[PDB]
Amino acid sequence: PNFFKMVEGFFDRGASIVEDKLVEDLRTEEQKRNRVRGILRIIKPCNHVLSLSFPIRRDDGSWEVIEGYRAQHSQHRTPCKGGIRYSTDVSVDEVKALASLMTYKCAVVDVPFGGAKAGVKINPKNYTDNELEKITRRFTMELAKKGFIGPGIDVPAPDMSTGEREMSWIADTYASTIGHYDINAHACVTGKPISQGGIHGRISATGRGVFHGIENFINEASYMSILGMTDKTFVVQGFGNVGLHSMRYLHRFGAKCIAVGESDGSIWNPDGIDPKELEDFKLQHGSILGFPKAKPYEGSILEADCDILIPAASEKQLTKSNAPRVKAKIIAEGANGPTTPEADKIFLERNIMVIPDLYLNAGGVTVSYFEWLKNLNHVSYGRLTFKYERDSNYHLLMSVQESLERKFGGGTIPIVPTAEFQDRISGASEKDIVHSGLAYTMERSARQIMRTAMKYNLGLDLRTAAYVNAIEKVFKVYNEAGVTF
Amino acid sequence: PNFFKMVEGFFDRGASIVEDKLVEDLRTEEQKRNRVRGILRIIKPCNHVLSLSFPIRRDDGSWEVIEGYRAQHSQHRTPCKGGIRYSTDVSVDEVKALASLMTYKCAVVDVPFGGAKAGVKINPKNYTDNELEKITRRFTMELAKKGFIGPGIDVPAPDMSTGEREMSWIADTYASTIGHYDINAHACVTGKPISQGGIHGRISATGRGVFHGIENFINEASYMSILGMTPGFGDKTFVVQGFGNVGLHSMRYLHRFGAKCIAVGESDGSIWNPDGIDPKELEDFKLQHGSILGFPKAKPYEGSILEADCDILIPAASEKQLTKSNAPRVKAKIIAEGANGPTTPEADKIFLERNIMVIPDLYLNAGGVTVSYFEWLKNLNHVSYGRLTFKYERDSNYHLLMSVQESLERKFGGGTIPIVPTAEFQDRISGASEKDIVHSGLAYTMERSARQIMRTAMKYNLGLDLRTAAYVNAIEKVFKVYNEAGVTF
Amino acid sequence: PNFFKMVEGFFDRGASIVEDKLVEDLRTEEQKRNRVRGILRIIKPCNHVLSLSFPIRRDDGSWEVIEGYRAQHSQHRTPCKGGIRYSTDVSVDEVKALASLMTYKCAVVDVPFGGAKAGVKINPKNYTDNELEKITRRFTMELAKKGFIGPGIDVPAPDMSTGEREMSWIADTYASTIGHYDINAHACVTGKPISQGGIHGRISATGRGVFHGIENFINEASYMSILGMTDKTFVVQGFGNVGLHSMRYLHRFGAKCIAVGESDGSIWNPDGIDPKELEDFKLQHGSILGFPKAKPYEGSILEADCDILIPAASEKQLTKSNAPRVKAKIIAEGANGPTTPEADKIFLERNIMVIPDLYLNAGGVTVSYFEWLKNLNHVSYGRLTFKYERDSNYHLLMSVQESLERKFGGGTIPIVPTAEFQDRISGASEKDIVHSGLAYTMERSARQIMRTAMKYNLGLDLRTAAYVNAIEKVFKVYNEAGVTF
Amino acid sequence: PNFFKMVEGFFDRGASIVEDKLVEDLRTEEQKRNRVRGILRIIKPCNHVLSLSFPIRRDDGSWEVIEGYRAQHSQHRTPCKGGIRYSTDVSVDEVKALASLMTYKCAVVDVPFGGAKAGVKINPKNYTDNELEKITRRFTMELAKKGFIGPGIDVPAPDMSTGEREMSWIADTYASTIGHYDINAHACVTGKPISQGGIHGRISATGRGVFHGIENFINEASYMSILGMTPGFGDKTFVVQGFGNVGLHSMRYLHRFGAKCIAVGESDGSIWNPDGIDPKELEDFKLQHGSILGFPKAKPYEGSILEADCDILIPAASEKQLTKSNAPRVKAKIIAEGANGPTTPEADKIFLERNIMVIPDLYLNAGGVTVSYFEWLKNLNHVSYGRLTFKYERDSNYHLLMSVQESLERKFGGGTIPIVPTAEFQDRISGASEKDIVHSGLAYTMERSARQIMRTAMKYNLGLDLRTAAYVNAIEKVFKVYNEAGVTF
Repeated sequence: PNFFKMVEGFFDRGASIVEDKLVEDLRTEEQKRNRVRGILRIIKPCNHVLSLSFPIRRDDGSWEVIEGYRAQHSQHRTPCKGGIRYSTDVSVDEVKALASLMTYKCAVVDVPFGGAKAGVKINPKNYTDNELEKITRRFTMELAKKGFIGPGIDVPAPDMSTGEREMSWIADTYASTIGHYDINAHACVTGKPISQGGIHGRISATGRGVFHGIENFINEASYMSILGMTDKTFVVQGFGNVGLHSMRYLHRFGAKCIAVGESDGSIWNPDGIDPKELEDFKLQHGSILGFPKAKPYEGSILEADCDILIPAASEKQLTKSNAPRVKAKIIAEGANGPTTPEADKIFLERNIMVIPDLYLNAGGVTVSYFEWLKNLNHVSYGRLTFKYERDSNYHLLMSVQESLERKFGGGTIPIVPTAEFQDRISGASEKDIVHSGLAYTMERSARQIMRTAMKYNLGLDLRTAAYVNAIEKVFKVYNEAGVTF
Repeated sequence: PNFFKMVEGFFDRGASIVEDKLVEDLRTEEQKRNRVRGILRIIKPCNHVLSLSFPIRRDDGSWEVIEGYRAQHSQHRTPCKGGIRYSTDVSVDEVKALASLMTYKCAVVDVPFGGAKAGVKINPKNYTDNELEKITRRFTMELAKKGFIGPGIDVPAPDMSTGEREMSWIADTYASTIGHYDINAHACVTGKPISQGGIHGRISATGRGVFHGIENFINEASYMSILGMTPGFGDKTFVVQGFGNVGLHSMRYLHRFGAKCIAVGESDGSIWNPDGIDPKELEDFKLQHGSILGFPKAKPYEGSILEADCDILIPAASEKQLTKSNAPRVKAKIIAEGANGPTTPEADKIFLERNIMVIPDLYLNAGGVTVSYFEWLKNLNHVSYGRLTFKYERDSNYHLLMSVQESLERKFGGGTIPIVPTAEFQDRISGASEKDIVHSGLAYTMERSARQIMRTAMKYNLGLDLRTAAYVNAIEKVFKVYNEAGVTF
Repeated sequence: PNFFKMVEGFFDRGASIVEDKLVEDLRTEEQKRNRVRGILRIIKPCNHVLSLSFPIRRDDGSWEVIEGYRAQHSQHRTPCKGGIRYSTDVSVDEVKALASLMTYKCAVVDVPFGGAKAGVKINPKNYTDNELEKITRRFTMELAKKGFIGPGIDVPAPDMSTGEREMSWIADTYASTIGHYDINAHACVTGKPISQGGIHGRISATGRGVFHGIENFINEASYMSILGMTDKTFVVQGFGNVGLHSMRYLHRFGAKCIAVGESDGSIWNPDGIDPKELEDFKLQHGSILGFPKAKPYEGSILEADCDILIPAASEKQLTKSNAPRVKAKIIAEGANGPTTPEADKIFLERNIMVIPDLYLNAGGVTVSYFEWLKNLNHVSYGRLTFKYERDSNYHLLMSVQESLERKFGGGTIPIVPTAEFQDRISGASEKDIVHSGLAYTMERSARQIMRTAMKYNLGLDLRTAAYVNAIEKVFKVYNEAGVTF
Repeated sequence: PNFFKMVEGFFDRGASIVEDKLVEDLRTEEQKRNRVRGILRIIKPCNHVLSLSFPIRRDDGSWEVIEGYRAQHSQHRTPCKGGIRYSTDVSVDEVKALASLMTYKCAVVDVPFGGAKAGVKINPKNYTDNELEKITRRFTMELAKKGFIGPGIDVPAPDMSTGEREMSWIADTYASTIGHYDINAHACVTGKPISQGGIHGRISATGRGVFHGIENFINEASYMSILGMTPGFGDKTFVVQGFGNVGLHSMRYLHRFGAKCIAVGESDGSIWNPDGIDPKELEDFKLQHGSILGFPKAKPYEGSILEADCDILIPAASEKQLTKSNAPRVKAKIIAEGANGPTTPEADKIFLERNIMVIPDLYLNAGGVTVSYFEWLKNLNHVSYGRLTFKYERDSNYHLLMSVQESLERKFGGGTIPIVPTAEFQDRISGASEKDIVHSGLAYTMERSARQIMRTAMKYNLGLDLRTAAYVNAIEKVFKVYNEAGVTF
């Protein structure tokens, strides 16, 4: 099944679960609150979708026509968010499903954004950089002229097929053509380079978010008692950006990586694998094929014995066929939909915890929200507070020193910070604020999801709990908005 | 086949015909003129397509979701034009094809508009007036928030499933919600009632358009010689298939100029009378009760009237009435396509085989678009036509007549009175209004377009294939507009 | 001298002449009306001057910097008007002087426009059409971003070094980038092709204007009595579009072209020269050299014996040296400033009428005004009125016929129009309206100039009369506007 | 030589130095990296120059015409910044040079602003306050109508010939006439009074910035080893050559940190006292009457103080005080260019010959720009700094101290009172205000810019030639934005 059917079924199950509690526990008459559940019918379909067909010039003087799509799901929050994907396999159904997923993903982590998606039916490898720039600029103009690019309307973001260069082109085009009089013309897109208004810590956002999401659940006694846990052993399937950063952060906190797999052959080592050496080997030449101090493991690493499995790889790696054969007890969905609904039932039968992808990989969205806020503030974070905070800390330490010296009759110096504190003070930067905000958001969302799961007497079915929480959050806004006209 | 295939084939045939002339004797290099023909492949696809799903609340406290579509084809003329259809059988393909047709229809009659189409998947029979009004308000707001309703962007028009009431609702919504600061907020739609800014003569626009289209071609001796007829009206015979507003007005206007209507058809049984049928009596009978069934002085003709012997046939009815099956059986030598797409390409080939003149629907029924353009201009002018000129023209005419009278009196020693206008001219002077100006403009446009189409057909050595001539003319105009604008940006 | 000093001296003399009469008989206090003449010193200087320096990328991957200037003289009328020149010898002084001249030229013919001028320091012969288009687009963007291109602010027009292609590019740029939401985005520039929103009869505007200007003065008995004239003989120097059209219309109206000059050798024929044959010969190959039925005249045609001389050619053809040697009683300044002030005094000494260039060549400005009005109306002229007028004419003729038939017992047919009337009815178009309006404007301006010249006891010094009229017209607007606060 | 040629030469030398390293591996095709250096030639010229001539009515019923100029250099950052000058010597060249300098000055201290300058050829001493106000209003309106005043476009700042009254008038005019619908209409100008939206600590901005700039370099042991001095202000002495705002504040802040002033100069006779001079007493004496002439406990030094033996010299005075003639006679090893370009290019060679450090004026006197940036941010935030955080911080501090007290009492178990802060910390808590935040941000910006300049100077193997290092750093920063922007077509 495709993602469209999966998300439709997930939303239907969530609505069916939540409606019974929603009718009574939240309403004010005539028992017609069930007739109000038509609000749930409003949320499901996508509000807007637009199809574009525009020409470009091409370097050899021949004209070409390019097709694109842009879907906006919900306008219950004014600014919409979503990525742009350059691929020949794009379609209206895919962008609609991804836009629908985006609203729930944003609502889970309490980000006041809508949902949107964009796709251009193009092959990046078949074009020159000049042609790509022309395509991006024309696409930006076409979206702007119909109200789909505005800083207070819709804020596009990069995807796996595009990069910060395209975002820089989009921002320049919008700020030079349409948003000339707008004071916030540079907040119309996210993912820009630092020189163009980007934010620090954007590269390692998703891996850090995945690490925090795993840490929040792994430290709860109630779930570990059910799972029989609490050292740490994890296996990552995929060595992209997300997998690399997730492995780095997990290993930094005292976890051992047993196996690493990719599209080609895998790697296995009981003693553990150093993330830095593996990264250097991968950057040196091609893939990790031939890494020293590592054995060429045969077969799928999914069945390998480990405490944590991170399938940060291609679509629906886990299916009903290989579901009963896995040995990992905790699965952290690093990618979008690595498991099939049948596999979910199989895992739930044998009490296998599955952390939903709707919550785990929202670090990128959170950092995009932070970058949008920074662009609106017209100033980097912490520029006006670092020196003042340092002075306050030194004053506090001196106060403690003087108070202690005034009680015990000479040599007492509490004013010396620790080595880590001294490094934190000296190397203060903007990315510290971003990381702290990301950790806070992940912790709060994990707590909310746990409470929602407890409320509805759900077990290890965290996906349904997250969907129910998102549906409740959206329904509250629709209900209290009054519905215009 | 569906209309999408027919319009795609027509455009492909027109482009193939025109490219040969368009490459060589058009412009100023390196023989890259065959490489700039890519401009043509820019014209074919639609530029923008949008689909909406919006909620309303029913009268019984229940909620519902309504789906709609809006397609804009070309932006070479930034005011886009198109109708809105309320029907449960709408689809993206239909609105795309209709917008593509509207672009060429506007280009043929030299109307500086683009092409657009809108459809709402709702049947009007299952809703009350309040629910319909709420649906129109929400649809207008949704289109406004995305840039599809603006007076300088897109001007919707009524269709067969909607009326002036919906247009009034849309105009009020736009003028009260989004276009509050716009001085031309009431020019966002056409077809409004006269009290809301409508134009006179809008009801009978298509009938006059069809009548003028037939009259222009029927007076050309070159084509009459080919068809073996006599030029001009009089002693002519025409049969109308369908008795809507278009057919009724066309029959009235044809009978006014000395034509005899022999048969009138409809969904139910038909009519036949060699002596002719009076349009006024038939209209009164139809308005009295139900259909024209049982009309006095009318033999209940049996069988399809399409094969009846007549000089002119007007298929103003449902789509593709004429097919390859009944093509070799018709007896009419001139066919005037009142409606959109009443014939199939095989039927057109059969007619060309037996030199049967077919007036294209792309040009014949374009009077409504012209009158909508005039209404848009009137809304922009903030004044009705002729308000500041009628009395001045009357004074000038009287001064001219008095001058002639005095000059004639200066030559002869009795009393001459040339200052007396004719009865027709006196009635014209007394009853001066806006509809006279509207009808004169419509006639002028229909004459110019017909002359241009005939010249284009002569240029490309085409015979009675006026459809391809019209398509070639429209493609030439659109290509010129693109080419002289610099294209690249 | 330079034209900056020329226009400064002309304005100073005009203001000196006006001041005395203006003070006494214009207002209803303390005799301090003479202190209000500071209003005059407000009119003289230019209001705004802008200098632009923008980059482009050449065809061979090279970057270049292009400089330009735009001067706006007066804002007493909101829409400013002026040409754009592409030349390597442009300067701030030249554009300022031309902008100052434009205000008076517009005010003479009662056109509610200001004055402006633009220059770009580029040689058009060293650039590819793609490079020229890029330069035009960037220049339009730079002018738009600072408020110098708006349809209600400033409307550029073509010049000798630019054509309709540049104005098509300008209109496309403004309608696609800045004036997207403007309903009159295509009225921001004048001179566009007919397909892009141009007007008919624009090509032959200046020739008709010159012909009408000459005709209006040549039919005034008072001036011809002073000159002792009143068939017609004229000599034109220069064979541009202006000279060609002027010769065509003059020959059509019964005048004889004795000689024709150009940059190369001249042409002389006592029997006259046919404009059509000469135009065909010139278009066939190169110049008019070798034209049959044309003696190769040797020497300067300026001293040739003719009743009318039209110096529609290069700058400053008449000076104090050759002034006494001319034999033309009437000189019609087709071009901008072909006569020196000393030559003006010499001509005034021996009764030589000099029709000012300020009034003679305003046909282009008038037709530009008409095109701007047409673009604002969103419809061509006469589309809704031709059929109604034809019906009214036929009804009037039929009424006369029927009235004449009531007096006599066979058949009278007044319904038949004359051949010229029938041709006029059949070939009705927009150019007829444009030419009619141009003729009306020229006649009214000529009458106003004659009245102003008579009022101030001026003789054949029509230049000062025109300057006085323009100064009075501008001063009236400033005086009644309240001079703001 | 005028500043135009000096800045042209500085930019040319910086570009020539940076080109070789920039073409190389520092940036990532057919070896066209050397051919893209046209980007550099894009940066040098000014983008926009505007000249105005507007009328006013004088007090005695007479009209006058006033001319002015406004130059904008770079638009790589949308908000442009620059001062407005009132003097009858302004010209296009001067405003162009100052606007060009402003871009580099802003880029050095990492302030996202462009460069601009305005000059009105007027004499303030010959006009009544009413006439000056009318001139300011008309000038503001003229700049507004052409897009030169906008809060997101261009933000003017005061200068030596204009005060806060003019900027209050400008802000009132913009908020009342053009920016009526703008929510940030009061952010269109800086330097306003506090009651009109000004910021605290604006008066002493430049002196504090100069002090911080000197202090950053003084404590760097690597440079003091070359100069042969010792780090710290302990035994240092300074000679100020001016008594403006900059000179008044700089010496007060230096004395506050243990620096002794041995001499003070001005446009008149000097003062010499080895024991030191009190800034407060001298300021009070000057404010009491006239100049510092006749100050008690101050020997009336005769001669040029530029040659006086001192550790550091601060020439905050008129143009180009230091020249080639004076260069060999200076006994100060460190020169802090407090003013705007007081050193000729020739004298720099002599200073480099015998190891005399010259802190560039581009970086030293940039504190005013930073404080203007902070004021612009405050106007955008619609709230003063620290209003919602001052009370929370003291609660946090008291909770921390109480926690320490409780832990210490638990460990031992009579009474320990760590809760008491120090006297300076208690005074800081009691008198918390916005100027503390402003000064903290200024110090942070100066420290970061000094570190960046040192790193850039070390990178290109430059010695004590800090001016070229600063210019190279600014050029690199601007080129980064131009290169990564893609250059719109």
